[PDB]
Amino acid sequence: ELQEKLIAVNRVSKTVKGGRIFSFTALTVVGDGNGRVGFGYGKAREVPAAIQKAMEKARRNMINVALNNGTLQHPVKGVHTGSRVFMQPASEGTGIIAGGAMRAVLEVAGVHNVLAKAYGSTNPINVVRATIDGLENMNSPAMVAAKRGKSVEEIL
Amino acid sequence: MVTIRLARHGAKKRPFYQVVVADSRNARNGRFIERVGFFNPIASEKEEGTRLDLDRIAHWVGQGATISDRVAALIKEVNKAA
Amino acid sequence: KIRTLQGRVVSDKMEKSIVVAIERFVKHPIYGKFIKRTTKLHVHDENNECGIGDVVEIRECRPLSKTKSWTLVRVVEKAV
Amino acid sequence: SMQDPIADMLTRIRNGQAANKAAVTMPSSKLKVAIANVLKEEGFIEDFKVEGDTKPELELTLKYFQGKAVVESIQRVSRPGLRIYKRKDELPKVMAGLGIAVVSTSKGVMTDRAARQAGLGGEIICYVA
Amino acid sequence: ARYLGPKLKLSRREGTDLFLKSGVRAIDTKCKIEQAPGQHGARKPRLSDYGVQLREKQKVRRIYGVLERQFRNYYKEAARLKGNTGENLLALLEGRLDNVVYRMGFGATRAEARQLVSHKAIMVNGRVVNIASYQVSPNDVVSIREKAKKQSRVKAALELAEQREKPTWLEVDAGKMEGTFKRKPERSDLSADINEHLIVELYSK
Amino acid sequence: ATVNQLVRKPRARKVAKSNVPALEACPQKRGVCTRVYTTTPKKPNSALRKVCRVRLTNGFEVTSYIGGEGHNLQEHSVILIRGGRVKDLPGVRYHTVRGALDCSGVKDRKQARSKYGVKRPK
RNA sequence: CCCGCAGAAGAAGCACCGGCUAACUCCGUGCCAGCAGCCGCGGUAAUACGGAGGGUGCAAGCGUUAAUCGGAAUUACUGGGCGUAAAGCGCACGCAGGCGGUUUGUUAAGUCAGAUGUGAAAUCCCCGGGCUCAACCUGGGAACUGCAUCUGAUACUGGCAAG
RNA sequence: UAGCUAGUAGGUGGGGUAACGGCUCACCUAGGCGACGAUCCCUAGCUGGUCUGAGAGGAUGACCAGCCACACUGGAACUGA
Ligand SMILES: [Mg+2]
Ligand SMILES: [Mg+2]
Ligand SMILES: [Mg+2]
Ligand SMILES: [Mg+2]
Ligand SMILES: [Mg+2]
Ligand SMILES: [Mg+2]
Ligand SMILES: [Mg+2]
Ligand SMILES: [Mg+2]
Ligand SMILES: [Mg+2]
Ligand SMILES: [Mg+2]
Ligand SMILES: [Mg+2]
Ligand SMILES: [Mg+2]
Ligand SMILES: [Mg+2]
Ligand SMILES: [Mg+2]
Ligand SMILES: [Mg+2]
Ligand SMILES: [Mg+2]
Ligand SMILES: [Mg+2]
Ligand SMILES: [Mg+2]
Ligand SMILES: [Mg+2]
Ligand SMILES: [Mg+2]
Ligand SMILES: [Mg+2]
Ligand SMILES: [Mg+2]
Ligand SMILES: [Mg+2]
Ligand SMILES: [Mg+2]
Ligand SMILES: [Mg+2]
Repeated sequence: ELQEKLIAVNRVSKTVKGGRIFSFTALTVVGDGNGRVGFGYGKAREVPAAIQKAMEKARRNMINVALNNGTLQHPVKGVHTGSRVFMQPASEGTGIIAGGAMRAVLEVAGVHNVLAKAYGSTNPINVVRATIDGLENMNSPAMVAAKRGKSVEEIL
Repeated sequence: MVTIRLARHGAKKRPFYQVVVADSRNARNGRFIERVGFFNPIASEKEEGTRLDLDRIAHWVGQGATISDRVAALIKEVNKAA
Repeated sequence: KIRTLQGRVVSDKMEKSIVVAIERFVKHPIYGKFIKRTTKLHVHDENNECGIGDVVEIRECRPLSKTKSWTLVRVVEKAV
Repeated sequence: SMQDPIADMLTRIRNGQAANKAAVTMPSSKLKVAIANVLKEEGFIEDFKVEGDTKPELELTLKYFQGKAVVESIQRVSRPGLRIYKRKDELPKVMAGLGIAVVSTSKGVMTDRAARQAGLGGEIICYVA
Repeated sequence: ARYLGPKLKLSRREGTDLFLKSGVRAIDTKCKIEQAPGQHGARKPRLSDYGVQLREKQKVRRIYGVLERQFRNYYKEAARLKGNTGENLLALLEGRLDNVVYRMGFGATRAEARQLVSHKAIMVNGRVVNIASYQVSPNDVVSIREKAKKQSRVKAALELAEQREKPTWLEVDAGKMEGTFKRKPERSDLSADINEHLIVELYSK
Repeated sequence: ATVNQLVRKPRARKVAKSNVPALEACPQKRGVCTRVYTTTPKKPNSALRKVCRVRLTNGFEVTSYIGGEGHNLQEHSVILIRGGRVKDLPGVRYHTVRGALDCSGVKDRKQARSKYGVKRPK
């Protein structure tokens, strides 16, 4: 039920007295398509171990997202370190027109029709973090109605 | 003077004439006052091929516009057909 | 009813003639700021009724000199 | 100098929401009162109350629902340095129609949706989401 | 223009059966379908993302016999047309005259159908059409002319088609050797293994 | 940044110079070999890279690399030069075009022949 | 354009295969010869040079060079910043300029609304039609984001008048 | 490139044009343009369009069509609608 996919695996160094110690970091992202998405980083001495750890992390710390008919609910911005992100509710059938990391997180989340762009830095870890933040910080018409004290028909 | 005439358009071996009112000095496909129809000599069956805005042509003639031999022929044909 | 423009008399020294700034409050093509642009016009005025600094309504006409193709129609707000 | 009172009011509202203050007060103005009325109608604040005779002070009572601010974002659009006017067909949709845009039209300050329905544009004062 | 190289080679490289041979004898008997073509065929490197998209595009193109410029044009047309882009592209490809004849069954391969069309064996609405890319329209009957009606290859092809699964969107008469293109095929009518999202992405690189 | 400032003084487009200015937006140019020599590469390379200083038809005196193994060039030898730098040689911005006016194609090349002006072997 | 004749007959190359970027092996040389858009490769096991085999991509074309826009939010109006990355004048005063607390009245310049005229034809887009198909030609629309004039609105900004 | 201009800016009257007009001449007035960039220098025919770009923009003005200017170089008029 949970679709999962590894975005980026990166080699890192510590430089000990002997010489350098390398290790691999794996950033994965999982989601149920129905709305739920969660990313996990992970770090390990070998690549497979790192990905597995990442998968476990991703499975935990998920976040629910209000999706309207397989697309976003309104134009949303997302920020993080280098990552300034724009994401737009595009028409059904356009498909996900979104960068790399962005495409992965969105796809696992279950949005089928979006227009994204990653401005600023496109450092995978930050851009994925930014995208997830953006998705959360997005309310539905039911939520906005509840907050403002109206009916959904009054809001439209 | 002002005249009412065909302007050659289309492709090689496949002419399509736009009938335009224009000051005779202007070049054939150049500056023109009003475009008052078209004529397609290779036009197939179940197509009109010809279309003359007759009211406009009449008005221009009244104003004093001469008519090309081909345009005159087209007018005659249109009247008969209609 | 005739087309006519209002403007301040920037000078009235040259005899039978005045220069009339016609400030227009246009929008900038790109930046969107509204900038005051000015249009000086040499206007003809018979009887030399206008002063400097006033407000005057003018209409376009056949050229009266090299630079003078506007004539005044009525002076208004002629305070000092 | 104070150069934009509406902007100041918007800022006050934002800071109040941040700091969880129940009400926010500022020198009242006619434009301000109209804006407050529009906000109340749309339901981004609970109430407003103008108080005083010589120099009256508008006091808005802010709205909370689940620990977080109802007014999620509130940005000025038109400002003294750069006025923005839109036509009825160009009137903006804030947050894809969920949030509102306060637009000052020929028939008074009203929300964007109302203005659109009427069929008239004006100065776009601010977005509220 | 046309691809004139080995066909089972194309099938092996892609992975699937592309129907590049008549299908009397199975392709597993005709080639090592599992092993890829060449010295380094048994080795299977892992394809990233670009590669998979490219492969999908290649597969579809190879299956139909469309070169790159033509395919790109088709894609442009699909995008322009209203509705779903992949579906539009697929419909256009099917609409192609060689494909239509093959579906009807007047040729064992797409190659065979194209050859017949080239050689002036095929009439569309009683009018000799020569172009394989000719877009057939709805309710258009397309028939073998009598001169090509005597071909033993044609009759063999008909039998082969009878073996194959018949398409719902055309109706073809084997004795008359005429088929009516009733409607542009639906996506449910076309094959599920063909992915369109990959192709769209590739032409939106 | 302030809109008023922009109105006063707008934003200057960043005029990017060409990296092949002797061409003068021409795709190739004809020239005469002023001088033919070998030179040492830039820092981690080892070679004797073949290069020709060429006086161009439009006045410019450039230096141009000569790719391929072996060349017939010498002084007063009209060659076609094109755009392209050699990176690991400092100040060389142009390749000669092999297979034109007075420059031969590489001998016994069977691959990238079009790049080295080599005709189809029988 | 059609009909007939013969016979697979007269008709496939170009680039690339270290990563970016789809496609890998052997031989030759040994920081040389050479390659290169970037990063880099070659000092005797070179998937990076040259040849071969094999493969990949385009195809009557395929490569290279030049040139413009894109990516480049890398001139940032939409859409950037300035403690330490490039960036706050050494500090003030101050004219032009930019901006202007709050109420009422008036004006209607900005602003907004409606109408009228124009915005050539071609082009772009949409639904059609004609060349066997396409390119191409073509009917009718839409569009031409603009400009002007007239008649309205009085929130906001401007002017004027009093506070 | 920060100052430029003496028919220069305006007036009156004659003359000239098919036509208004410093278009020209005589006199009178002392003006006119300019930091909303005059003057000077470099480059450039303009537009419908074209390419690109989500757009806003950027680049461009071959072909087709509208407009302008030129006809070895520099001046000049005659004929003529
Ligand atoms: Mg071709
Ligand atoms: Mg595209
Ligand atoms: Mg070295
Ligand atoms: Mg690869
Ligand atoms: Mg080396
Ligand atoms: Mg090479
Ligand atoms: Mg070796
Ligand atoms: Mg290389
Ligand atoms: Mg090699
Ligand atoms: Mg920008
Ligand atoms: Mg920056
Ligand atoms: Mg420092
Ligand atoms: Mg300081
Ligand atoms: Mg005020
Ligand atoms: Mg002011
Ligand atoms: Mg107004
Ligand atoms: Mg047709
Ligand atoms: Mg038009
Ligand atoms: Mg007022
Ligand atoms: Mg006089
Ligand atoms: Mg010139
Ligand atoms: Mg852009
Ligand atoms: Mg020319
Ligand atoms: Mg002359
Ligand atoms: Mg005469």
